[PDB]
Amino acid sequence: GDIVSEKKPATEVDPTHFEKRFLKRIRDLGEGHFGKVELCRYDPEGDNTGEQVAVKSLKNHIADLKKEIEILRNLYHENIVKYKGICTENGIKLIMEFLPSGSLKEYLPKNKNKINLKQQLKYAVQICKGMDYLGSRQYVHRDLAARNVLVESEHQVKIGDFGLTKAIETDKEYYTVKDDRDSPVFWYAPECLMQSKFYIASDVWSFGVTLHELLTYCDSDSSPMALFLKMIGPTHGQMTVTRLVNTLKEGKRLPCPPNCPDEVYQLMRKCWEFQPSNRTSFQNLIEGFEALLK
Amino acid sequence: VDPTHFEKRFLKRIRDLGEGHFGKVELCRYDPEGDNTGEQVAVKSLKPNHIADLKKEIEILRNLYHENIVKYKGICTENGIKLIMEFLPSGSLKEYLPKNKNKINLKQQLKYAVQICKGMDYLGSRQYVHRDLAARNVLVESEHQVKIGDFGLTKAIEKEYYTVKDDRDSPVFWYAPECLMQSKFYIASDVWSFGVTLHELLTYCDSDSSPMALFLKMIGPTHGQMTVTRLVNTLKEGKRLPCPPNCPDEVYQLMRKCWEFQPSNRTSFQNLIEGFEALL
Ligand SMILES: CC(C)N1CCC[C@H]1C(=O)N1CCC(n2cnc3cnc4[nH]ccc4c32)CC1
Ligand SMILES: CC(C)N1CCC[C@H]1C(=O)N1CCC(n2cnc3cnc4[nH]ccc4c32)CC1
Repeated sequence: GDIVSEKKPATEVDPTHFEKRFLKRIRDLGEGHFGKVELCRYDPEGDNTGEQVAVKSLKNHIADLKKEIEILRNLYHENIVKYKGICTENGIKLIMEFLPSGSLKEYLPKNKNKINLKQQLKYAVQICKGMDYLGSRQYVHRDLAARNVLVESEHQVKIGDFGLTKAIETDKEYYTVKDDRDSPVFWYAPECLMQSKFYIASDVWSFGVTLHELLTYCDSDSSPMALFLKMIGPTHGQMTVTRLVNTLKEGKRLPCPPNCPDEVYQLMRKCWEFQPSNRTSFQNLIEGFEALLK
Repeated sequence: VDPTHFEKRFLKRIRDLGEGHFGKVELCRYDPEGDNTGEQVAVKSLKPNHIADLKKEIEILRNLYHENIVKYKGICTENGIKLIMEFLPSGSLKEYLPKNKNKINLKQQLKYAVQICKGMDYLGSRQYVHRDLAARNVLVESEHQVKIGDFGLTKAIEKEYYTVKDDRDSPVFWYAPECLMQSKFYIASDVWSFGVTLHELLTYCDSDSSPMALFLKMIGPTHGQMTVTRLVNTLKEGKRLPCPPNCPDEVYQLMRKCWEFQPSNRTSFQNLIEGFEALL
């Protein structure tokens, strides 16, 4: 008889599946731990009219990127960056919505005239809401910093990278850190630096530092790293972290940002109690800021 | 004629003997007759700022007189200065022990331990903290005699301790918890470093059993900037270097007395001398 062929079934289109051949690289948006994010135009018509997207690719760690994809795919919150889809090659890429204003680290220095204290406190509430949503799903972020917070508009921010995000086991209080060589130490709580234990309260400490960055408009000369290095000394090399732990044990903290009212600084100080159990919660911070806003 | 004054024009560089913190030591022949018959000497000069530190080390060594402390011979003045010491051809215990295992038994290792303790006790009695006691800094005078051979980090105690400022190149795996956590160096901190030096001696300075290799296996070797806090956490938990192979429990128990978490609970050098002498 004639040569046989397979009956072709109805070919359905998945809007979350992005073809590699149409993902056209524009520029880098940031280097993460296992991956890197690039601005791409997904252009299936090949005429430079396609939608712009943020694409996360591996820089070995495919299992970690797959885990980050599955976390983000299932988060639905207005202050959390939107998952758009994937690009499958065993390799995989994470496709997200692109926010042209970029991160608060890039946005704030260029927009000081436009952003007053009231707008800074609204961003602080939005970061707390996104973080509380994450905590309620039993996740620890581990990388909350202004460079990871994106600007949706002048009125809206979104948490924008989940490269270090880990699930806390049910009925347990923290995640035990193994990979720590590239830890953002100047945003880390003492229990993270001393025992490699990450709690939801550890994310609250990182929020306090993120709030300090927002209030200083992310100026590089007032950055948490620049300020802590001036306090402890910048020539300690491998001894930097123990000197940082010793300074924190002594009760020393980042100073009140210029023009920051004491009532805002007092909420910031509640994020920095030495013991995780004595720290404020994200829900208590939302109430505190809302009271200062109205 | 000053016999402690060495003319630069007569010092012939031969080879390097070791790199320190602010300086480096070189083997030289001091040859004023220009016929290669001159005496061989160890010369410490600054690494090409820190002249004040080298001058301080020279003045410390010049005034130490002990059979288990390397002999000061003199200086070479240019502001510049070089430290002249006697040369020990057998070099350090780090170089000597791996090549002489057959010749050095437990009894000889315990005699070296007594000698290191005596030299260290002499230093402590002059109110100095060494801060760099390790097998690589102990020289072999002969099969029967060792001498502490570098004083690059040696500081006078005013008070019970010296507060450390320059610490980026700290030999962390030889350091007591108070040094790692608070940058405070006591005489008891030198006792902790001696315990680690004793472990090196007992393992014949083999690189695969070195205090760094053993601690890195315990804590993990991929922690980068987090290594020291992971080391502090392991020490806080009560974890210590294991008993060297073939080391009797009675020797290991003396070693463990150097490693009490609190400096005040640690053995003294005088108590270690008595302990080893009893075993000998
Ligand atoms: C994770 C940390 C270690 N790195 C340090 C440099 C910025 C940060 C990063 O890699 N990102 C990913 C890209 C982000 N980004 C910047 N502009 C963006 C615009 N749109 C975006 N959509 C998803 C991410 C994203 C954007 C900033 C945070
Ligand atoms: C101080 C530490 C950080 N360094 C790491 C390498 C060895 C050590 C050193 O610089 N020295 C100085 C030279 C010493 N040395 C080696 N053979 C020697 C032979 N004779 C010597 N007389 C005085 C020192 C000396 C000798 C060993 C320790």
